[PDB]
Amino acid sequence: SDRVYIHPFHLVIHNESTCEQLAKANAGKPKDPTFIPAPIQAKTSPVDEKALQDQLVLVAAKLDTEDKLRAAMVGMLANFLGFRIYGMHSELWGVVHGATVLSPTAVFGTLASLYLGALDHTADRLQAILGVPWKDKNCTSRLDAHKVLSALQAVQGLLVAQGRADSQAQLLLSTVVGVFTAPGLHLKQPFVQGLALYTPVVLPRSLDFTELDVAAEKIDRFMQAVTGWKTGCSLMGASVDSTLAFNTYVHFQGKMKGFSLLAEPQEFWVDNSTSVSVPMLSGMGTFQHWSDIQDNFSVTQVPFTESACLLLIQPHYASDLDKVEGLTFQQNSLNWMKKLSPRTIHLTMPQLVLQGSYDLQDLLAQAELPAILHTELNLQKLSNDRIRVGEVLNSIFFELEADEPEVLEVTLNRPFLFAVYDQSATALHFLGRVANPL
Repeated sequence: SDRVYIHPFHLVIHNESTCEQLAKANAGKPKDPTFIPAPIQAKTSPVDEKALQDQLVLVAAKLDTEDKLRAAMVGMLANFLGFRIYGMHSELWGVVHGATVLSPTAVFGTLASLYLGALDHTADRLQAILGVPWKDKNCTSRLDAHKVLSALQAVQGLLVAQGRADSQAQLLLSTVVGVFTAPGLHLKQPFVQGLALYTPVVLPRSLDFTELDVAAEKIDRFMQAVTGWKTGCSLMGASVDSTLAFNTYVHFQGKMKGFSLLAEPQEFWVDNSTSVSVPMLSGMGTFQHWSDIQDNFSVTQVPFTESACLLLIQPHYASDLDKVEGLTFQQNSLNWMKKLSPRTIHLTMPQLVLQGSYDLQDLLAQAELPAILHTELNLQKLSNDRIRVGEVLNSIFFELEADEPEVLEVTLNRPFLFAVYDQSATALHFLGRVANPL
């Protein structure tokens, strides 16, 4: 049958036949096997990043044509959630931790993973927050987490692809989900298998939250040891009386062929008066670029196998970004910006190597007000014992690199906007602003 009214997102929701299996397991007779995670003092081996991406490309390879549409679908949901989140109205950067850049796909995922640990009401709220509407309070109408999570795994493999390239594409996307519970918090098994679908690197490990100072310093010492990249602090703004700490950690590598790091700095102006000593990346090549004269716009790119594309949004005047940048989180327009007009361009931009943390509960509020919904009792499917979340953090480590008759000298001397986007998963993995490198 076909009942895809209300919303067109028919792939991410539950099916009756899939719910018939859930109906069998719905009985109370099978009790789930909980487990306490070990302390972080335990010697945990670091993440083999090669081994990770080689597994993600396999996931992308061994993937149905139906799954590709699902990956595209969950991509758009992540897009719309990111544009929804701009309902803060230029307060997104107000969450001032590290460089101003957020990951719509990571946000969606971290939010979708909390959905696993959610009963009625709480799951029924996150359902909406994620973006998929519902009706009737039925099983058929409810969002499927296991599908959404493994679909969102796919979108990562779709980004780091190099299908026609074959050789090392040079772009990397690591995503390690820390789930730090309190001492004696027996977190459930099937939830953790759900997280496994979203990312292979799922690291649940216990911690003493009564001492926030001691927890925060050790939580950084653990992750930076396990991951191998400096994250912009951790456990910031977490309460003393807390237990759970669901922190997603992402790392983006983005090598651009036909580029080189300069020993001599060109310097930049964060504003007309002030100047900053900063590195650069010169670029020679015929890319696609077209400037909208209606709202005064201009955007160039430096594709990663077309599939993935780094779009650099340049404000034509560069006087008022907040107004122009608003049109870079504007619903269907940012995606439909796709004239594909090629031109000879001399690309010139600062060398980007910055961290960035942001708590989802601070990132989302009022319109969705999850901060309240998070400290609400209803979780269960994750929480055996009492859960009171201190922070649900998304930390990114965005990194750009180089591999050695007429033109357009496109320099980014003043602040600009950017966003990496995947065509194959119709999903923008990152969006951010650059005031100054520091």
